[PDB]
Amino acid sequence: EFMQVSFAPLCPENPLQLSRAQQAEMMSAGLGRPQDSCCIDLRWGFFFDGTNNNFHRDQPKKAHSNVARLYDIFEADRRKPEFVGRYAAGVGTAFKDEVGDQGLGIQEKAGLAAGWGGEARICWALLKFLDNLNYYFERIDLGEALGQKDPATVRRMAQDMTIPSMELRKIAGDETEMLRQISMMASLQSLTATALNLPNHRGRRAVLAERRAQLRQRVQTWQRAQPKPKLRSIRVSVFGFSRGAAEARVFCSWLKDACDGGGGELTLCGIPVQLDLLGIFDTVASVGLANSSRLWSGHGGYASEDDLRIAPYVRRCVHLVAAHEVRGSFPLDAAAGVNGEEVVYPGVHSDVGGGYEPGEQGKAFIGDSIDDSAKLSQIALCHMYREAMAAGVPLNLSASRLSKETKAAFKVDKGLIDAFNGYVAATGSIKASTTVALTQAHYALYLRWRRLRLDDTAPDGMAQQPFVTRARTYKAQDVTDLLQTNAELRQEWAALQQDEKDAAYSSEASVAHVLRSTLAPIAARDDIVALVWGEKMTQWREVKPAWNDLSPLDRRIVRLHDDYSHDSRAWFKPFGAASEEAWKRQYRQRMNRLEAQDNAWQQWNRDVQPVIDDAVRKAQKHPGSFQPTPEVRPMPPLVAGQDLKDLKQWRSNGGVIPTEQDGRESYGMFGFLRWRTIFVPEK
Repeated sequence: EFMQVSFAPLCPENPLQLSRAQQAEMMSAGLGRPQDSCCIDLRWGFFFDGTNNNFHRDQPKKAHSNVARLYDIFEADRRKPEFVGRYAAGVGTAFKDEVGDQGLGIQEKAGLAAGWGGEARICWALLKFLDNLNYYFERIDLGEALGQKDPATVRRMAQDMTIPSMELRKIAGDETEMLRQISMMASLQSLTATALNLPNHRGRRAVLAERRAQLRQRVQTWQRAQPKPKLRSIRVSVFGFSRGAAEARVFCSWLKDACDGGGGELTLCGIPVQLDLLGIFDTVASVGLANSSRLWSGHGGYASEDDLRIAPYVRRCVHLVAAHEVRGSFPLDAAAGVNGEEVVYPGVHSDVGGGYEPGEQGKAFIGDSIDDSAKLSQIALCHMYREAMAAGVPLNLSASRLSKETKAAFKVDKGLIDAFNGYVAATGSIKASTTVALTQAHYALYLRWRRLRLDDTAPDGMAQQPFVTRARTYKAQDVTDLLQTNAELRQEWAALQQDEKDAAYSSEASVAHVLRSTLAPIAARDDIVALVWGEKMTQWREVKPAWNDLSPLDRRIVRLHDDYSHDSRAWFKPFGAASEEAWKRQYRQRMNRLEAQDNAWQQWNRDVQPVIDDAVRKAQKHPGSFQPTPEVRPMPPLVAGQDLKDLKQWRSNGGVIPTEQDGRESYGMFGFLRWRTIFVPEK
């Protein structure tokens, strides 16, 4: 039983069409068998969205993820209560009636920065697991039938919902986030005192055991009253993206807590439970601040190494991973130990899990029109759809309840199919056998694309390409992201070419200056700067051969990166404003303040000017008075420096808000000239 590694297969001409083998698998899964016989199989899907992915918030802009899209088409038919799908919002977004996560304020920042709220979402889905069986019998969830609101129940189950707001403030702070990145990058134990905030394992099990006892009495009552049809089995499938894939894995490990009292094969109220498919997109944990180990590795809180291991009763795991994701905040957690496939896909994190809005960064165009069907992540979506159908998951694209918009989310433009398959064909000779080697080989080709597009005065520069022209028509901030990030890559390379001349660390190294300038908590700790510097130079030497490879790149590879894949380092601004809307709000607030401060000074000037003129005319009339100057009211503070320049421009141009120019991960520590960090399971 093992995870076979490969690159993405060619996308079929109809990506929703099952292969002959997959159509056989679907039939043997039981989907389609009848209730005419004595028995029934319940089929339950659990869908955990990724960081800052929220289905109802993001579907209107067609930016809902591949997890949300598959959930949307899971059967929700009042005539089929045996099929139940449940959706957990991504961390950093609202999940309020479910767990009490408001998705604003410090709760939002802690969820985005550190995965806070993931434990609570797993606990909620474990309650839903019990609710699903009550719903079969009674058409109402069990907590609702008991008058028990889910947030209060989850708070008895989940440590993260008890963390005090002042502690959440610490977890989310800017400087704390710099320290987490340094700890991740340099394998450094925390320099500051931190809290572990481990899961409330005992409370979670205790709550599930009492909830399960309430469930068992009802199930036994209804089975006695009406034993037909017999409940033959419960078939579970679990899907996740990003931190939702870390949650999905830990949910599979903790599913034992919701099933009948331990001892052999999983059952619920005597009914066999089987886990037919774990379908996960690019697993990223990066949770918490520390754990009980020497190396935190992003494996804090619920996301321990032990529980991230694919649970042994997972019958099939399909893990689609992003070949070209390289952000330091998004290390990959590889999956092994069960039957299935780990398949490397082109693009960055949300080119595989979904979630870009069509048109962002000038991608997902058909001619000059924005079109969701041309989004790269549509290919991986259909791959997971075919695997879910083959595993017996009751996704129903034909259901009459479905919206036009819901069904259009599974459309795939033939131009994207051709560009995707051209990429696969151009790289078919690579043939690496592990996920680390396969991703590094495809990232090496990406680096050669970046070098091709590096000189933004030249015809082959990124700035001169059609996708940047399209980005300009879509959103000014996207162009700034793209081109500022290319400028930062020129700086990254120049700093490394300078610093590689001397293998020994110096305080005057270029990269050292970058680190001190961008990482305030360690700017006075030259020894820590030296440690980060040493790892950065090691990473450069790893990728230098690819970056320096000036052999022509296959045209098919260039086209995919120009027109389909996104640049996730470019837009990700953990040290900028919380969002573009927040950036704009803060600029308007700053200008409003500067206007008030200037209107206060100008009004002082007009009150004082007559007094100063009057003292002049008098000294002219009596040049001998020692006319000492008159005292006036205290002068309000002067708008000066950059503040005055911005205010002047703001008045002149009528209120144009400049785009946000920086805020990305430091290129002195992460940047493009590195390999993505990938944790490969213990064996």
